[PDB]
Amino acid sequence: ATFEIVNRCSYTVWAAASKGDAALDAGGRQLNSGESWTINVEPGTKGGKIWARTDCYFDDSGSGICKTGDCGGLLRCKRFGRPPTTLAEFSLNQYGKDYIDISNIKGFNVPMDFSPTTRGCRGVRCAADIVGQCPAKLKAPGGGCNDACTVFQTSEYCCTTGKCGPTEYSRFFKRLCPDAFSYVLDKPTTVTCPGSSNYRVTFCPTA
Repeated sequence: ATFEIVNRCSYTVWAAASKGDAALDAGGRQLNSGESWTINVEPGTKGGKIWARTDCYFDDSGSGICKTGDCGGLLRCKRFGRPPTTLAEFSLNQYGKDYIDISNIKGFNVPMDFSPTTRGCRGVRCAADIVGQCPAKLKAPGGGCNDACTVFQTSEYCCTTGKCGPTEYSRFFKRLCPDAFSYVLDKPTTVTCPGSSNYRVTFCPTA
């Protein structure tokens, strides 16, 4: 499947794409404002994620650091990134269907739209000013708004027992972005698309 990743933010982001144990395509790339990066993702990919990283410094060899979303210091992400990261998540060709969602479960750093470019389903978006409005205890100094599990490491926020409810913190993400997951057991905002759809991820869609 084809993903076009578009940086509509006025600032540079470093896009990342991974399925947790492997890069998707090149795994990451700098996107200046307006730049678009087209990647190919193998059919059947389960548990892929795309995210933006902010304020990265890399050297010749692709090693460095980002203030949000860093994936072990690599330009080309092999693993997932450090919160806070707004997440585009997808599982492709699962019994004939693609499944996509946006998640604030690992916090929020950049606004995002995640839409099909082919027919038969709708897109989802989380484009509210979650960083500006972020509760004081969840603000990340690097930028971004952490989720409560990252910050506090409790069974309730991390849903470690498989039982947990919404919290003051999850409701904040949910109030600003109803179409994104706000905690592990949120009512699913997953969208079902035809198998083998293609997609566009736009950072800062309303910029």
